[PDB]
Amino acid sequence: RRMPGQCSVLLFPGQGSQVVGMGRGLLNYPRVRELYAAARRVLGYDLLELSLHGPQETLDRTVHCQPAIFVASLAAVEKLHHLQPSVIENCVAAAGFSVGEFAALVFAGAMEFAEGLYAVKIRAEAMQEASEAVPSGMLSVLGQPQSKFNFACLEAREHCKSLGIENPVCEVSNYLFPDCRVISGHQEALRFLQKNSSKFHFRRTRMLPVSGAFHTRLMEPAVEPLTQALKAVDIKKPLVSVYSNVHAHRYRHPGHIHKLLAQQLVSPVKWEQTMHAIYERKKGRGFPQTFEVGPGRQLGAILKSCNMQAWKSYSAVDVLQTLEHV
Amino acid sequence: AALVPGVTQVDNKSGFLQKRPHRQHPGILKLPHVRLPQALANGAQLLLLGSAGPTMENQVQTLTSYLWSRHLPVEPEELQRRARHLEKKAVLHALRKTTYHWQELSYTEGLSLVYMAARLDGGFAAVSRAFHEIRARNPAFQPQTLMDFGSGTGSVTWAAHSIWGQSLREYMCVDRSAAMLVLAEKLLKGGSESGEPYIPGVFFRQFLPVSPKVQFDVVVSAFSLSELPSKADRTEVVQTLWRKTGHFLVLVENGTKAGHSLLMDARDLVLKGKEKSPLDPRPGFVFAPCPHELPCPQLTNLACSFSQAYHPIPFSWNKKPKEEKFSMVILARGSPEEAHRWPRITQPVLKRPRHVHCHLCCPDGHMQHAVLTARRHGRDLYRCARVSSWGDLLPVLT
RNA sequence: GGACCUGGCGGUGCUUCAUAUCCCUCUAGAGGAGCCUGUUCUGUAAUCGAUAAACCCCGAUCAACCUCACCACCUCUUGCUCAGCCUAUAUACCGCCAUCUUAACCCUGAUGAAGGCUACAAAGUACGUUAGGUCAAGGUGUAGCCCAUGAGGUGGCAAGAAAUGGGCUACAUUUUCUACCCCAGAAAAUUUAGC
Ligand SMILES: C[S@@+](CC[C@H](N)C(=O)[O-])C[C@H]1O[C@@H](n2cnc3c(N)ncnc32)[C@H](O)[C@@H]1O
Ligand code: SF4
Ligand SMILES: [Mg+2]
Ligand SMILES: [Mg+2]
Ligand SMILES: [Mg+2]
Ligand SMILES: [Mg+2]
Repeated sequence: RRMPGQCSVLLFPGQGSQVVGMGRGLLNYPRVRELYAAARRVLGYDLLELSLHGPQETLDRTVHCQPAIFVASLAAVEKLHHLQPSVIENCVAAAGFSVGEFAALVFAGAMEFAEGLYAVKIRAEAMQEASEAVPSGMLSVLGQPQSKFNFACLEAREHCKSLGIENPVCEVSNYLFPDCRVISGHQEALRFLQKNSSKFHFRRTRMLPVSGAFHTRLMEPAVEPLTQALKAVDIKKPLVSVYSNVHAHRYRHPGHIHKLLAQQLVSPVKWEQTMHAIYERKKGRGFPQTFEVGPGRQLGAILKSCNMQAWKSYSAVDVLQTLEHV
Repeated sequence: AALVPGVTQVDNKSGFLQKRPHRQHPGILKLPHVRLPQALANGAQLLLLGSAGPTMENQVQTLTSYLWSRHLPVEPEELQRRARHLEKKAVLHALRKTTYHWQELSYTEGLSLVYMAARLDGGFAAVSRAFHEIRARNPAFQPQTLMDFGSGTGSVTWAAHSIWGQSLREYMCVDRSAAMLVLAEKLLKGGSESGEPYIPGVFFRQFLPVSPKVQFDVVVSAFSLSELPSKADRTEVVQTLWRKTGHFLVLVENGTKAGHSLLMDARDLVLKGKEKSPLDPRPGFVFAPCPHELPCPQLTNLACSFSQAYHPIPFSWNKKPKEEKFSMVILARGSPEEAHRWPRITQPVLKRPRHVHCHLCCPDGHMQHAVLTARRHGRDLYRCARVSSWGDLLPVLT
């Protein structure tokens, strides 16, 4: 029983945080080079060069971004351990967004680097194939108090019914923070939302640069491959409280991670509920430290929108540059 | 004793146990939380928009408690006996003490508003439960004429509408208070002095018609006989109401000793026919809640009441759902439908691990405290008792 | 039948003002998002029921394979110990809370019913009650089952949908962080009170 403020929560980013230059500022740190060597051995291509210097078009592909994010998140964990051992020692929770869970579990001693990376890879090619099967996409929508999401998805669906298509898909995919959501499904429905945001009372609209509609039933073909990749893996009990995305609660027993990690592939990401479960408390109680181990600072902005008081004690691990040459 | 362990078994008529689960057994008469019709609640709140401040909350609480704890007016003879005892043991002062001061409530405009705000929803819930009794057990009944003695705010009329509106064509409402009649008219007209009635056929009278020639399908008296100043007045009113009863006479009072005593006097009066040659010769029996016409086994020391949960009209003081505790007796013309009459659960059923406590008023005229268990009574009867509740019937035979 | 007196309308309106309580008018905040509860409907053979009795100890938490409760099958039992069970009852009492009820004298009219004021003054003066709650910071009894209301085992059970009632979190530019404790640098509809 230690007062919160000397504890730490590690947040692992997901797809969309890729950038040219990940790894620089992490390479010289202890033990990172053999992680990237193992990445070469498992993947079959040199992740290191692609992450350091790439066209960004090769890096934006689904097959390449996810392993890059996974390995970069783990390397950032190593950097944080080197700078601040007490933070890693006093860790209470862990949570990843979409692929960061595979990193988070690996950080929690539930999976090993090789098997986890293999699972992430198979997931990536499977999702790419599912996206290639049918046109689809993801649309970030920021609503106002008068905005109705299930309603808007409904008219987006009768639009595609009028056009003519089997069971058109348009459903809220990512719960990020109050009144901000990510919708997923066929591109025609998302065009409909973009064009008549006015009657849908949407303040802002932005198409995400992604291959397909993730976290919907359109990714059903990708569930069975990934499941196989996970059968061989022997998942242990997480050492820290690793929070899930399907239902936004802690992983309790090793016997349910196997199927929750597959349900995530075709279920919405419950990020807002995860932040509430990790940070919600009475006014006046102190919050734990928060460290974003991985590329980007998106989870920082999401935490600022969700819980400002928790965000006051937030910091990010720099994966693009380092102050002191170790 | 209507439950002999190992001898009594569930009553399976219409192919019960095979064709329908246990939660829906025919003695299930529980009524879900009663919510008033939206028109009635809107009218009440509109009529109380004038003055519903902190004073009104106190006035409503005071009136409710006063009515709940009001005793029957003490008859001359009881005072005489008490006076003799005190004299044998100044006497007038000792009688001022240890005797209840019964006073007439003069329902003027202000007290009518307070009574409406304090009792409309409770009376509606109680009368709805009493009417659900008849509806559930005789679903082929389609009344066309209803009279309601002591129609205060029209809660009886509204409940009768909500149940039998597709057949009822005449609602006679008798109330000596002009203010109460005016308030009932306003409530029926959506809380406005000018409007169109929500229920058609409502007649308002200030005097009780006394004539056996005119006879109503349902005669009702809810929380009314306790306002009468004497037992002679109660007796004559009950005699008139029975004479004008066509099918059903429904008497409802508070769930106290006083209310139960009043209703048992009325039940005995109706069951023991005195009139030598009445115009309507049909005999009367107790439709509910009693499974017998023998004297109440519970009138000696306790009372008998039933609870109906309901949602109160929204106010500054009504937040949570409430319970209405009421005593009822329904007297029906003719004879009992069959001889397979069932015990009545007159007290909350207590569920405990692998046994159920139920207090039953049996057809033989006695109370039985039964602790039903699977091993002793049979799995089916245990399940029926487990799903049963206060005020329901237990389907048991031999 | 005649005369007179008190009445009764807790009645009805209309006039003016004292017209304080109560009203409005007025002033300042409170709807979205995510979770948890209340009611309904639908559905199951069954309880999305509880932890002086689990787990998690950053806070809190869901269902946990704790255990109890429920449903479908079974097994014991003279056994733990002349065994065992929060099973009931304050609708047994007592405690505690709450509901309600709780004159005399002197004059006038013929010593009739009856009436009695004038200030520059003309008879006026002196405890019970309750089918109430509480068996958690407290007691004294009474009853139940005792081949089962006791003890075990094998499977299940882990609900779904809304409209509305309520509660907890974060919600920023008059803001946030640091230094200071006030002359700096960076970041980016009802409702609640009023006095
Ligand atoms: C107070 S209400 C009781 C509730 C009412 N029965 C209801 O259902 O809402 C009873 C009414 O009966 C009326 N009442 C009392 N004695 C009466 C009598 N002798 N004849 C006619 N009405 C009477 C009174 O005016 C009184 O308002
Ligand atoms: S105890 Fe029985 S006989 Fe007496 S009033 Fe109640 S149901 Fe009727
Ligand atoms: Mg037990
Ligand atoms: Mg108990
Ligand atoms: Mg009691
Ligand atoms: Mg359960």
